[PDB]
Amino acid sequence: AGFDRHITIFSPEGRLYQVEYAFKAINQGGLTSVAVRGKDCAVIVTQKKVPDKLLDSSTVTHLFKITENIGCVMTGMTADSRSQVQRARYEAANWKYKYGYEIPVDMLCKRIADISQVYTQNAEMRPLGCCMILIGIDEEQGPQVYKCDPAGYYCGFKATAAGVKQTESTSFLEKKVKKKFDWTFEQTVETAITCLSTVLSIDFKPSEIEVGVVTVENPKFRILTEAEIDAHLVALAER
Amino acid sequence: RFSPYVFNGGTILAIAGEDFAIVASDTRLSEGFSIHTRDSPKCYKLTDKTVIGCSGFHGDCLTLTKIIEARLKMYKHSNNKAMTTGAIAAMLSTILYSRRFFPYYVYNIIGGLDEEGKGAVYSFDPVGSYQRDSFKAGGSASAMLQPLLDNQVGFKNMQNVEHVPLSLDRAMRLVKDVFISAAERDVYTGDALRICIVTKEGIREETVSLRKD
Amino acid sequence: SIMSYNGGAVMAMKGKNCVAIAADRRFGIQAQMVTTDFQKIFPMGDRLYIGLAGLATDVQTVAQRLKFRLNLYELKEGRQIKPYTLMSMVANLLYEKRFGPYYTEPVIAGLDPKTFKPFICSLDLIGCPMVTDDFVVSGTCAEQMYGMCESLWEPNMDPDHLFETISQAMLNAVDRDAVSGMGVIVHIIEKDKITTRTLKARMD
Amino acid sequence: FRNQYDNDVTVWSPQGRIHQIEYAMEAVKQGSATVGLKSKTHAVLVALKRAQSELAAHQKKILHVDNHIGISIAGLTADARLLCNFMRQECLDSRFVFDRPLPVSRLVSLIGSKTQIPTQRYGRRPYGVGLLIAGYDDMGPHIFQTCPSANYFDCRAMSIGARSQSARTYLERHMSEFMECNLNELVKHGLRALRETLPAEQDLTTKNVSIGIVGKDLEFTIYDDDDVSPFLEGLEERP
Amino acid sequence: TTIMAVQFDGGVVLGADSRTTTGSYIANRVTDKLTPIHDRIFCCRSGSAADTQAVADAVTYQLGFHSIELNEPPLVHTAASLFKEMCYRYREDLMAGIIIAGWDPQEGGQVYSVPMGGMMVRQSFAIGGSGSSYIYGYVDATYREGMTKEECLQFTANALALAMERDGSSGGVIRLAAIAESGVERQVLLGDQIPKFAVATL
Amino acid sequence: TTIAGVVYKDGIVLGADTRATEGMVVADKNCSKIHFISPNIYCCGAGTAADTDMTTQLISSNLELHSLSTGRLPRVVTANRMLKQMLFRYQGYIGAALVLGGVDVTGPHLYSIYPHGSTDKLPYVTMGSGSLAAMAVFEDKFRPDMEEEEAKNLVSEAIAAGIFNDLGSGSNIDLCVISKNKLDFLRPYTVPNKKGTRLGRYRCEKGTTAVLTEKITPLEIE
Amino acid sequence: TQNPMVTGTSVLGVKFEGGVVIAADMLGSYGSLARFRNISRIMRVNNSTMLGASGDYADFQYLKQVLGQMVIDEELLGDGHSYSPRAIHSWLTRAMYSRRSKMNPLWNTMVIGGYADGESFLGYVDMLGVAYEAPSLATGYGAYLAQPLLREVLEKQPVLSQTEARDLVERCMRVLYYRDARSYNRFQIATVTEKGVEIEGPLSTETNWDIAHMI
Amino acid sequence: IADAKTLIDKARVETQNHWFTYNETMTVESVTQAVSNLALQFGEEDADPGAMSRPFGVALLFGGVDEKGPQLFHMDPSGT
Amino acid sequence: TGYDLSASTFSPDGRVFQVEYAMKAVENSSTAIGIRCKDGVVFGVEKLVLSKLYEEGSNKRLFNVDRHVGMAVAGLLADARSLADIAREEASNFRSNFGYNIPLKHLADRVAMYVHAYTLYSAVRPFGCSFMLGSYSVNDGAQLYMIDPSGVSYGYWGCAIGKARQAAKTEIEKLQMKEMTCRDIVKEVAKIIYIVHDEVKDKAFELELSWVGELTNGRHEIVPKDIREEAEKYAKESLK
Repeated sequence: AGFDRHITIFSPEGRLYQVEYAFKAINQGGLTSVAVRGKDCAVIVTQKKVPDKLLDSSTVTHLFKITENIGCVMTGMTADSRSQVQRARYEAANWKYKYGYEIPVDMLCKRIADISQVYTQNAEMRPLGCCMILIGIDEEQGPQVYKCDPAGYYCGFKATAAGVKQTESTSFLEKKVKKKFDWTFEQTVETAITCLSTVLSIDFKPSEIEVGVVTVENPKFRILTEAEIDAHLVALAER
Repeated sequence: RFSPYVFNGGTILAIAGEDFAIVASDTRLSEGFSIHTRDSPKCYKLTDKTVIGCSGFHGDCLTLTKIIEARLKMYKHSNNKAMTTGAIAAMLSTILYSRRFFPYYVYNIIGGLDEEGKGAVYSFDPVGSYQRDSFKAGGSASAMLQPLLDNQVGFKNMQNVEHVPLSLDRAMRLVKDVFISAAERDVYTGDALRICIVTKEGIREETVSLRKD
Repeated sequence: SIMSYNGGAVMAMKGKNCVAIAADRRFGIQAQMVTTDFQKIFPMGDRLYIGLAGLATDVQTVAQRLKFRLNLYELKEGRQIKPYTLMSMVANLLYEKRFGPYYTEPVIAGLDPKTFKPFICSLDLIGCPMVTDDFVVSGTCAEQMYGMCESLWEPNMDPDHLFETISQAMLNAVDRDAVSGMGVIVHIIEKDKITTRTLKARMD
Repeated sequence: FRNQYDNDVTVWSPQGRIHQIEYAMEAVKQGSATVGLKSKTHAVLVALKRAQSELAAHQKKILHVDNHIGISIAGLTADARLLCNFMRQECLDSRFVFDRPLPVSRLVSLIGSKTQIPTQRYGRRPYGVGLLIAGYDDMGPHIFQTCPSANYFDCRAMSIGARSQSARTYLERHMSEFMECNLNELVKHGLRALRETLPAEQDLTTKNVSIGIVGKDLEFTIYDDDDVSPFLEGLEERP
Repeated sequence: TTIMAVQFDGGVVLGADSRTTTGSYIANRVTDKLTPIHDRIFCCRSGSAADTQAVADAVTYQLGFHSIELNEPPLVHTAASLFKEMCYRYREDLMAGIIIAGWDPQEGGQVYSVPMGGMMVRQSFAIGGSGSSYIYGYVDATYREGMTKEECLQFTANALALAMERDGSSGGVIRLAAIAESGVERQVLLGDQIPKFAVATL
Repeated sequence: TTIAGVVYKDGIVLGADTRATEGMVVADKNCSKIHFISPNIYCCGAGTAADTDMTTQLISSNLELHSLSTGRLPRVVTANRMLKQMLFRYQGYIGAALVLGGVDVTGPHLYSIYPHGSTDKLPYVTMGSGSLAAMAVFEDKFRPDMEEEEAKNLVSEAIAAGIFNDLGSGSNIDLCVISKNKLDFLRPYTVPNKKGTRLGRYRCEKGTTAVLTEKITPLEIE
Repeated sequence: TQNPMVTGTSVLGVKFEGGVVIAADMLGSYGSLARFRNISRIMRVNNSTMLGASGDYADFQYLKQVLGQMVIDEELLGDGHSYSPRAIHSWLTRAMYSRRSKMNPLWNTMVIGGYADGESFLGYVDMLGVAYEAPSLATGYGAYLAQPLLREVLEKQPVLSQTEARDLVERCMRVLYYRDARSYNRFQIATVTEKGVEIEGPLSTETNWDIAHMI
Repeated sequence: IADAKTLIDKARVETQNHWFTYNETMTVESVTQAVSNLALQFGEEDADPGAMSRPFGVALLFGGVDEKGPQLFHMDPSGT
Repeated sequence: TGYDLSASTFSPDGRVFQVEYAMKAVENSSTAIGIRCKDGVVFGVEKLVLSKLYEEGSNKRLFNVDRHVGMAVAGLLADARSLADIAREEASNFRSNFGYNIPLKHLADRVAMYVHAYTLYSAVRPFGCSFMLGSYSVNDGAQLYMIDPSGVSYGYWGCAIGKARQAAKTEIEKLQMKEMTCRDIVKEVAKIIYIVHDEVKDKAFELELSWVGELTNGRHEIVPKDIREEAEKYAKESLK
């Protein structure tokens, strides 16, 4: 072989194996993230696992705010994830400075994704092993969810997942979208929690999940407080 | 608007001798009509056998002394010997020319003992032309001091007078007197005279007091 | 002015299915004529011509440079430049030196490669394009020529009439300017043929 | 096999060790021994020079960085000449800028930083000279050693070079006496310690010993072939 | 232009005239020189409009990026320091005087003045621009410590009015803003609302 | 050059004169000073003519790449910022003074950009040599919430005031009306003044001009 | 700063036995307008050194920032070494000269005052970079007015006591308020002693206006 | 022979540079140190592109009469 | 298998081994512990004395990165000194541009990003040092942050790095540090440092203790020798 081992070399069947190897890294983290888009809200939920009691819970987060109205959940290597978040925050501000309006979510995914292709085509660097899902509200098109993967693909999805149980998570979400009932904010959050819980079989407690929401009524990305998460979790159990 | 130079004044004198070299200078730094300090000797000891005297913009003199001092150390490390007076003179010539386009306003005199053991005085123009000269006066009072040294040390325009090699004593007497005269007629020179005598034993510094304005 | 140092006059006029470009022929340093045969109109195509007046050095350089760009364009695109495109390419060349400008004011006159519609346009030192349906003039004697042209020009002129109007206008105009003159060359471009005639003018 | 992991400074070994840096450290052992000791008032460097042939002169093992600092090289001479120049220029710079002799400790930090850059980046080999730096600054006499690895240590006494364990052993036993020692005693103690490194047949001679002394009143001076005679004469005979 | 900020306990009242002039022609009679650098940090801009508008936007960009990364409301002193560096580094090329005022939870209402040349001085009340010269006396006499926010709004209005009448460059409506923990309340005073002081009427 | 713009209830009307003057001679009439930045943004320019043409063109191009990528019609603010930053970097050496008008999702926006990079969002703006004369008409008659026809009249009257009052301006008046729904580029909105009839025919008959030499080269039409 | 903008005038210092005292007005004047009246033109570089400045406040503020970090860096190093008053003076001389060479002068003229190792140091650094050390230093119009009073006391008595020195600076500050337009009544006095640098807050000068009625 | 030609050239320029700067004749030792410094650069010590990567393959014996009298210094590809 | 040779490479299973290999380097170094209590953060390092010849109070593994923040390092010392320099430069820049003492959380992030960069490129090896930074500011509070060779940065109420990290964490875990005051913690840190040290494998250790907090007026400083001595006594007595 030797077809793998450099991003630039293409396999005899044209597969650029190193990029594929990176997608494997996201799973190595062992955490899954689910995002679902409602009629008026977009929610990102991720599993928060704190390895040691000593670690401060507040510091460990996979949910970051790219700009006041765009929020992202990054799954993969933790260090790579932080690096991409900074680039996103820089890119988001650079758009406001140059063009005078807040970057549309689609354009942030496009810029971030395009940066990833450069890594995929240039020899020295390694594709960052992280996947970022961005949630934002665009006035013209309502709520938006976009995912950029280490390859540079930037598709936008009604609902999506990243991590160890992504395939299972996608199936659960697919069944729920096919039986479309539209989603109110509560349902959008409930669907997300049920999906993560069912795929992981966790039966989550408020501490284990971090949930972030963007709504048309309050466009700013907010990370829900543990109490707010508990309220939704309690309702799910009650019904 | 900003003028990069000011005349900080001062006068420097150097007298060579068969075995001794004397470099002497005022101690007053004056900007404009004001006297910045009355104790700023303008003579610096580069090495045991050499003293540099600088007059002009003080800021240039401080930088040049620092540069020459550094380069002397670098010559010592690289060549494992002290720079001779002749070498310091040539190096200074090159250093000064480096800024021919934005010049150092310093009139410099290097006085010291040569390798043969005789005393040598090297005088430099602000842009670095260097001449080995038996006696030279530089600075605000070069005009006043140089003629006297030429009559007394060089026996010029004197008929039927014998030529006697200068002695450290006669020269110290002469240096003290010429500076006394300049203090009286040059506003810039005054306060005190530091006379540095370089002989095989080494630099010896003697200070005499000229009139405070 | 720097423009007045070498001196020049160029004019172009639009008739019906014909264009005429005419220019003076004197090359002089300030006041001394050196040559009476300077070329200020250069062919940039089968039926497109450019006229440069201004510092002679610039006239020669901008023409030589434009040809480099044009020849490559023709080889690369395998097509003759449409007249409006040369104007744009020239404007880019001139604007590139917006600071330190080439001191030439060009006039471009031609027939469209396929339609054969006439095109006359002029550009300033910094490269500002002006397309006019009547006449365009550039040079030291511009004021004199503008007046002669405004009165004499009539719309839909036939080729023989166009030659007579351009010749009368250039001849009378260069007469009232000291630094331009010593002969005028009129090139007439019609779809079928190009006729270049040198007029008889006061050599003073 | 494990031939792999040893080719470059940029490859970490499976057990956390960068082998090339270690291989570089081995270079100091190849060089002739040098011993440095300190007293409350003076710092001394003594070296055992080696000669290519009887006709050839002994190499210079002690070099003067500045009036207050001097170094003794053990290892590749080339790396030493290069490092010494950097050190000399850094010292000259301090006098021009701040008109103060550079604190000896600060210089060693700078030598460490310059030395580390080769270790992390592909390209230049790690410097393979081991340096003993001795100086008197306002804080006091100081003796520091620098490894080919950039790590530097402050020492009461140290010997770097071939068969230097023997010297370190003598120095440790007689160490307490050194602090209150007179200069003659301190150089004498050092000459004995380097004697241990020498093969039993070989003896200290005026030709192979170089002594460098820096102190509150003494500018660094390298006493050489005929000027080591005062310090050597007082010494006894091999134990 | 006359720009004036005064710090009341718990916040700042910034005020400015609306006139921008090219020569003796008033190009814009309703310009807003009080701009929001951040949610609770605003700057009054006096000096060349081009330079002020550029520096203001660049600081908005820098403060915003910093706030998102530090995940905290930005400090008014930080904004001032960013303005100070730009104005100092490009002092030769920039002709701008900016008064930066804002509320940060850490230090409360703060008014900082960057005069042309790049100095940052915290001041209890800061006046800037061409019209400021005429009102230096009114402010010195009128300023009393511990004025209420409403008292400050009147103080800023009267001061800006006095300058507007005596400076040709100053003029137009008075724009006044009160920035506090609660939020920014922006008010425009026009015509009769602008305070009027009686003329000599000999 | 009188260039002027107004915000009507649902859009912007931009007006400009059609005369380009080199020194004190009218180099050209029918010059076009309302440039196209984008389908929804049109900008009128005054000042060094070349600078206005090139700057508008570069921004028109950049905005096209931006709109194509974003997939949405360009916003007026983007046009202003791109224009201002470019102008600021050049420090007034590029002497382009522009009135930028457009309707975007936010609504109708009109901006005036001075050569040094200053910008003003204003209900009515006039720039150029005749700006002072035009401003007078606007100050006197601008009313908020004007209907489109009234606005076209105000902008026409103002450019007209400049044409008659200022020496530099003069020729036909051009109005461009941008509305959320549509753009009408009304070149020759009005021809205020026309050249008088040439009473005498001075046409030269053939043979009037002597020719020393002639060469006829036949182009091969094919 | 090719053109000075907000500037301050006269910082005076004299070396008492056991330390140096430097004093400064607290006014930054925008060309004849006393725009800034509580600015402090004296800084504590380190326990052993203090610097005061006359000239563009902006350039001083930059120098404080650069010099302060240089001091902070030495402290973090924690080698027990520290910058002497002389060293800070040498650096400033090289720095001001460098900017003069680049024809981008720092307008400030500064006094570096410090007591280390039992020796007091007072030094002058000009915008063109002229530097010297001397017993008493006055920058600004002070050189023309205050320095003559200070030098006379010093020539007659070379060594002065802290009380004597503070009194002299108060007297010299009084003259400067009386005969220099750019001066302001409020001044700060700071003294480097073996103990450290302490800067007194606004201190004001009693003024005799008796000659007015004499007319 | 070829790498020698470069080293002999650095030496010739350095002796001349010393005359220009210091109006004196370089000692044999300094001249060897000067050529040696070039030889040491083979290690990629400097970032300059124009430095041979390979160690020089020449050994030079430099002999001259200086202030210390007749002296012969030997230089090796290492640069010692 | 060539997957582990470079950090640019990714193993077929998704793991970048060179970074993991770098993390093993820290385990080679001696243990260092940092505990955050209400008043401030106390850091302790067991500094093995390799030779009697080396001077005491030298070869420090605790560095002051700025007036208010202190860094304790474990791992290849050379890299650590270099990382400390990067940190000090970053702190200076934040003060120079933003005009105030760097918030520690930001400092950790900036240094981490620098550390992460080395992870991506193939020219440079991952840094081999794991370090802890701590600061106390009245507004911010007491903050302890630890950066792995990977560039992961997290805030730890209590943290340990080095050979005995696992053992130390168990001891640190039974401390109820949040309630405890700074002076008491210094004794506790010492007890843990003594417990983890293995006398048989490591001949001898000198405990180096540093602290930042209200007591130090927010300046990271080496613990005064009187306090250190008292703690070392408390530790030996507890070891029994």
